[PDB]
Amino acid sequence: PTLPFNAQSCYRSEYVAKPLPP
Amino acid sequence: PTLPFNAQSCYRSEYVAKPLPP
Amino acid sequence: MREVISIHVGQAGIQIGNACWELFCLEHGIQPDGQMPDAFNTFFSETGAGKHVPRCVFLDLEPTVVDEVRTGTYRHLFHPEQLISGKEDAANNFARGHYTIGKEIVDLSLDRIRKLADNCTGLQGFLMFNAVGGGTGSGLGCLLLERLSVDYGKKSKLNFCSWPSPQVSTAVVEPYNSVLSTHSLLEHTDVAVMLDNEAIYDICRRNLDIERPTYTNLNRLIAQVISSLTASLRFDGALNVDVTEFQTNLVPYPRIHFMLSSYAPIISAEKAYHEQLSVAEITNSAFEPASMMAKCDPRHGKYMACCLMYRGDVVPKDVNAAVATIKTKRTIQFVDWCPTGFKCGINYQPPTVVPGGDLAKVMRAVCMISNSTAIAEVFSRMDHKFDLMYAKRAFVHWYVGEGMEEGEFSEAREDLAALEKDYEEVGI
Amino acid sequence: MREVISIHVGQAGIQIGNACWELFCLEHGIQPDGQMPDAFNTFFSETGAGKHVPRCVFLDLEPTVVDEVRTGTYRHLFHPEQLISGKEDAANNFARGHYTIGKEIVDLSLDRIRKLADNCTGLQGFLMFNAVGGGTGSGLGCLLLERLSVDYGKKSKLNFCSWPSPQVSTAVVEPYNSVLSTHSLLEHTDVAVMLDNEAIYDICRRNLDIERPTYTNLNRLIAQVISSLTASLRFDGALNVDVTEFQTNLVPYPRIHFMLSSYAPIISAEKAYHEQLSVAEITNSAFEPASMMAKCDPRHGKYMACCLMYRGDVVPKDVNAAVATIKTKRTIQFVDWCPTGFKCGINYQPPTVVPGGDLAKVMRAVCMISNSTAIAEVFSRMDHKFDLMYAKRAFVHWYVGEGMEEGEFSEAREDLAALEKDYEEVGI
Amino acid sequence: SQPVFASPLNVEKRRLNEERALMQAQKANIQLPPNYGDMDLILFPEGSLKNSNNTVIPQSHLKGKSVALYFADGADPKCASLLPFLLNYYRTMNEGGANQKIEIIFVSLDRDREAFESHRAHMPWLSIDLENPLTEILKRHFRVMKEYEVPTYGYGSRTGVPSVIVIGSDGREAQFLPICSGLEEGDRALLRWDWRNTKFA
Amino acid sequence: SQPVFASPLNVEKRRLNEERALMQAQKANIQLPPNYGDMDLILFPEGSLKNSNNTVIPQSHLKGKSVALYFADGADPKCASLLPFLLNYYRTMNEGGANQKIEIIFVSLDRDREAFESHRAHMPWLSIDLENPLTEILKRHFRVMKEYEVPTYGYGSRTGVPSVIVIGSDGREAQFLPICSGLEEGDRALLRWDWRNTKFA
Amino acid sequence: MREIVHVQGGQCGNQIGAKFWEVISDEHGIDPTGTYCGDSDLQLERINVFYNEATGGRFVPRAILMDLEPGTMDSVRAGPFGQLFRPDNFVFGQTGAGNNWAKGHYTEGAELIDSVLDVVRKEAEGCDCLQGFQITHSLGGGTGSGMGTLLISKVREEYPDRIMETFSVFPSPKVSDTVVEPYNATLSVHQLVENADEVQVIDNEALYDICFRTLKLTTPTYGDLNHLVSAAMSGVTCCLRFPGQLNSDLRKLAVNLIPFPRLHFFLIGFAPLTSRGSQQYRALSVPELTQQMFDAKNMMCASDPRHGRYLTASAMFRGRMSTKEVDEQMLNVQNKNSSYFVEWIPNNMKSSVCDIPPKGLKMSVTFVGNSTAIQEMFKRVSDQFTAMFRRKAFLHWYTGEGMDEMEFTEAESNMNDLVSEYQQYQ
Repeated sequence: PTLPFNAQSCYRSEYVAKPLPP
Repeated sequence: PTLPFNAQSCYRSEYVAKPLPP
Repeated sequence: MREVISIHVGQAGIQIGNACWELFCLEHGIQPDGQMPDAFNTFFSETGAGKHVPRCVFLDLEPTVVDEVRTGTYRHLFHPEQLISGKEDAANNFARGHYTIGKEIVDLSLDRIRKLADNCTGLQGFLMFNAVGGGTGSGLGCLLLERLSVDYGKKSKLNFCSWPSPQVSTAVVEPYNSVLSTHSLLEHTDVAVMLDNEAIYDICRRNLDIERPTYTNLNRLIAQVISSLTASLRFDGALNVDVTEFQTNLVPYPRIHFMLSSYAPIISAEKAYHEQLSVAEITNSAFEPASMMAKCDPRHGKYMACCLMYRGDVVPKDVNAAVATIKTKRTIQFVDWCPTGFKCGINYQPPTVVPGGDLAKVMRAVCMISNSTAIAEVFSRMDHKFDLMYAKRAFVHWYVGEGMEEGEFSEAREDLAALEKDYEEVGI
Repeated sequence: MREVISIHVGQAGIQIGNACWELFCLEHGIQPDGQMPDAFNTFFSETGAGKHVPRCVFLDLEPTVVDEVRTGTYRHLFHPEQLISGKEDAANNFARGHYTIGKEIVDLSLDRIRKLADNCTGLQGFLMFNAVGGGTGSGLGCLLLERLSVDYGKKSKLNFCSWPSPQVSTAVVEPYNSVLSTHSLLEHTDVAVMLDNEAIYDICRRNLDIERPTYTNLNRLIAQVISSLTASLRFDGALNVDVTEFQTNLVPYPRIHFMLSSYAPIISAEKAYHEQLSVAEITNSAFEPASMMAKCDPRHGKYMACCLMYRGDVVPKDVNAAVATIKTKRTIQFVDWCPTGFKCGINYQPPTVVPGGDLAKVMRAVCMISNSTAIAEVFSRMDHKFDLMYAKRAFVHWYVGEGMEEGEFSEAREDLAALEKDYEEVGI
Repeated sequence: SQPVFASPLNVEKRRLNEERALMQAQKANIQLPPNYGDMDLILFPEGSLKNSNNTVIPQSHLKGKSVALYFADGADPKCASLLPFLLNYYRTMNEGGANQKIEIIFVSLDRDREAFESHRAHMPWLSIDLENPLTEILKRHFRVMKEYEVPTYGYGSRTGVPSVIVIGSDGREAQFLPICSGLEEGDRALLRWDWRNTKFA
Repeated sequence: SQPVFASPLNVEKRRLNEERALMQAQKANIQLPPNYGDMDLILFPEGSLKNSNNTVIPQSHLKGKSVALYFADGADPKCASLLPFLLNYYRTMNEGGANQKIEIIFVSLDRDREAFESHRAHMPWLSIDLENPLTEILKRHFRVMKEYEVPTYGYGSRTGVPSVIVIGSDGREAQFLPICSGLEEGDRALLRWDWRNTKFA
Repeated sequence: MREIVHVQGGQCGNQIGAKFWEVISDEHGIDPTGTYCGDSDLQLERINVFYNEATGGRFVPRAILMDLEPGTMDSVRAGPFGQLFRPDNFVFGQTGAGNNWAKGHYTEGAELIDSVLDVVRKEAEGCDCLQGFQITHSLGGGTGSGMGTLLISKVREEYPDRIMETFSVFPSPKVSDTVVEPYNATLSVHQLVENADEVQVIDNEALYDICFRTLKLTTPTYGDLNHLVSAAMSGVTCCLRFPGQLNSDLRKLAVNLIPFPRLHFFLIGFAPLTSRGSQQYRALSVPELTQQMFDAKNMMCASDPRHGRYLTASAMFRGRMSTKEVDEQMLNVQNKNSSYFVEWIPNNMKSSVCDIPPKGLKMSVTFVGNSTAIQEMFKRVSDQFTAMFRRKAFLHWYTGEGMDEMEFTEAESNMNDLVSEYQQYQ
């Protein structure tokens, strides 16, 4: 039996596309 | 006992009729 | 026209530069691809249809830190050979990143640097990012700066150092790494700014009420500091200053170019609701010894020179009053032979914010870069730590047998000893 | 009218030439058949109402490379008599392609080329394509040029030779085939452009990021060198230079007429996204030593002539600045007696992308043909590989027992040694 | 294309807005497909929201307020622990004031209608009915789920239950209050709410 | 006549265009048989394309966007090992952009309906139904097979599973990306996507 | 990129390496067939480190299974996940060294080790630039301890600058399988001190202790024991195979750990470890998890660290976690346990944070400490060895097959000095 992977790297969790200042 | 042939020539796979420039 | 080249060496260099460039792109309002829908030209290069490519190089021998840049959101922001990687890590060894796995990368690094810097002559300088305690951050930090010194003799080289903490280190070889770094740093860099991790740990605890800062929250704060340092070059201001005039107004002697930092206000949405943020108020919090971002308390030192960067809706009359308050006050100590102890600076555009970040919107912030005689403690401490280790030769075999000779440790020891007589003799 | 004739003798010439004849066909808008739905007259002869045929004669003793053209999709482009086939291979034997199976096919090809030359006066020259390492391309080339020199003595002709590399060579008897060919490729050719396969292998790794390129990817990028080279006599230009003005500029002395080649930029679909390709930057990459297409490092030799062919959106006052920076640079070293070191050329409409190819759309390009003393080491290298095997007569009996006399070899090696002494003499 | 690409609200928005661009063009100098900035979205349909009296309120009523989604489960101990502080914060910001500042939408993770009704009876703020599709679309939009039966498209779960997310007009993620997340500020993450700078527009 | 002369899509195209030609001639000095350049074809019929919601979208929508057919099989090792690159690539290209730039239409070689559904549930991009004739039409048109189990008319295998084909409006092959081909740069062949010139028009 | 070639020597090595490919394949998401499943890029980004591609999409381990007996290597093949290894890598032996080190080293092993060096050189040399090896074996057995360490002697000579990490299980203190334990252990170590770049010590007695006292498993078998070694042995290489906020490879580990070239013997620990009943009641956080890390109860060597002093020690954290608590907790140990730490090394501890936890736990720590409490076993098995050697018991099952009298005294002298070296910095 294998289960799905439940972990996300630091880098994607911090650097999400945030809506840009003009 | 004859399995088929599934390999391509260098000429035929590549020197195909290219789209024409204006 | 006029530009500046950013260099990020090591892991700590790459991650700090990630927060720096994320902040820079938002501030000029360019998408992660690189297209906006000559003010920003100091950091980005024009390339075709309204498209902008950053002036940076990412140098590390670890692939596992630079490849997420090549495969992340910011794939097409950076040109592919800007991001340079090796195969094998420096493995916390200064001798690895200087001698063995050194010559493989730095020949490729110079070519990218030269191709980026030979575009518009009259560029301001370089910015170099590294961790002092690291292997490649210390190793390549030596070798890159040697090549840049011999080639562009004419050049201003700022170096941002993530100096190890007094009591929290998370390695054992760092008394070796830091003493061997500062030998190379002394002859090769132009202005060096020291950043301690547990300084930003305890500023984050009291000013932000985060008891779990990760490396992200530290790196956002360093980015806000360096965004305000170069704010004057990128936007207009009442009295602005570029990176060349830092030398004339902070560094009174050749060797004394170690600087401290303090940013104010670093406040959240709970606090910005209740502070007014007057120019007098934020300049008080800037000079506060605990809000210093180096863990070196300036009460037992003498401020040799001091540089302030006001950033926001700041009027000149409030600056003059605020500075005059500070000089009069006798808790801090100005040295007798520097009566004009300050350099003021105003810029108009307010500090930008990262959406979903930890800071709040702020009308006006100050970044203060100081030179003091308090730095005698932060070097004497690592002078001692190195002496316990080198008493009877611990973790010396990692270096001696791996390509450097026994005696570079003793030679770097005397240079750190000479620096103690220098800081000591100045404050008399 | 004015017209130039192309000959492809040997496999290497043919595969390269096979890659020439989509590129010339795409540029002028002709079809696999040969009809469009005065510029193209220099390469295509009018054949009644709108059909065109190329001025190319294919000559190979092997049928297996030329019959595959007759059955191919470009069956109808060529005249059916224009593709000439033999019976038996030269088999890597200079003696075979020149003495025995030579005579049975040469005067058929000379009769074909005579019926192609005599339609129009104002003949420009010849574009012969051959292999130095081979049997056909070395032997049959010499036998071809003997006849052409006899009757058309004072008409120019230029050759493209795929010179053997130091490491990558794909055959064992090629140092024999080199000295023997280069003996007679001195006094029968005016321009001998040397191409090397491992050089293009290096370029394919660092520019295209192709780890596994075949012959056809090399030949596509070789054909771009040819197309840019000739486009001045074919296309409308701002400052154009033709075949008859090359030999005056580039060849200083009677025998020194081997020139290297380089092209810039060589950029795929990933990268044209990110660079602008301004005139100053593309001319710097042209002179970059790893971009040469011979693997012959110009650091250990002094230049004597360069021919830059700008092709695309290029203005003359940017070329002059770009050339000037190259003159001032001291490591690209010019010979003392040649002040007119640069002869530049500009054409209007950019190189054409072969759709679904490897190269991308570029608004401009540079083809660079350089004459330098760097290639002394190339001839000294082949002189060395010849001397090991000749020292005790390996493979000699293949050439001796077939038509030539042992004494042919030593006479050719005095010729190549005399060529070596000429480059040392002209260098100082 | 916020906060993710492969979400049902984004695919539905792209469908409607890009076909509206086609309508415009066919009747007509129009770039295709439209910019994500130029795209306009109707988040809550006419009958998706209801207050404590089960009276429907339109999407337009929420303007000039700081709305936050609250993904909650009935039987989860962490939801049972978080709920009182959220209630305390709700009174202490909405009550002592001349203005309604914040508002909470309730989205369920329960298994049936009965569990949803029993849990929602505790709550004074607005809620979305369980049988409505919009709960499923919103869950997959904000990447909130309890266990990996939901196919994530190579992303991950942003968080698990419970999760409070202050949202915008276009469906963007304004700020993420870390209850049980990367920052792990349980019951104190409520103090990070910037109700000035997060207005529903 | 692109890429091959003898394909079902091309022969049906030719039939329709010459119907139009003869009928126009009969209705009222006109070129017979019509030129390939002047022939026209709508490639995807009115209800062949479905998105992740299983909602049908018309052909006209794909314009302005570089579209790539993805020939894939669920059970195949190489398709399983290629899917994450493509997912990641999809994300990072059409998230951070002025416009949506890429799009992938998935065509399947799975063994049956249920296998196709299980493999299509991982797809955030578009997909053609397995039992549609149009699937087999595109198989024969672009000349893909796992091994020689369909009659080709004198040609050979252009490639095999997995494959991606950037296409154009008229069913032309815009570029081949070399995954399992001569060049063999799979999972790095995706970098070679030229999305300037291969606009759907 | 960077690569490791795995070698399993002996019955204990094969059965401790077989669970290793079970804990690593589940971690990366590989079916027993060898097919990827589970659509996450993270999983497969760094898979070069342990797999070679087979251009049909399948992954095969860089494992070389070496043994002198046909028996237990077939048990690896015939189990689940046994079909993953390439069959060419399986180098059998026919006759088998019967728990004899001299047979395993000098005589029996010699005709076969040239074959193992052929298959191990083909894997190592093949890739771009190699990073190291890892070897799992037993220092009680014959083939595990005989030709397991002859491999080590030869592979170091071939590749001097590349690292070589050994996981060896020591002779048990109290009760002993395989009555010639000290003969095997002392002969193995005396050239494992000078040929293995880092050595990690496991005892089965501590494993029973943990499986009984903390896990409260009713019946620990080698199945449960090897799961524990596998979890810790996957931990040292978290960094290579997954991104991290503060990454640390094997050589970065080595620099930070060994102060002197003599001593590279380490004590492994794992946390958290709770029973199935107690799983949901225990708080999971950084400060609790560093506490379980520095217990004698939790150390996989059954030698009391409180008797001595940690020279330099390392903690490899795995999971979603804040580096501030990964910092301040390690300050807190040196300030609280002032006695168990050597005093001429300020900041003895090393930290690393790895961003992908083991599956189904939010957080996990592995611990590798270099301690002068390891001298307790070095003196103990010296005494067991010097008791037998004086009266020449079981000597001639080593003297018969060409191992003469001098190399036993050489082994004793080259090990008794190791005890005393450790006492010098006590």
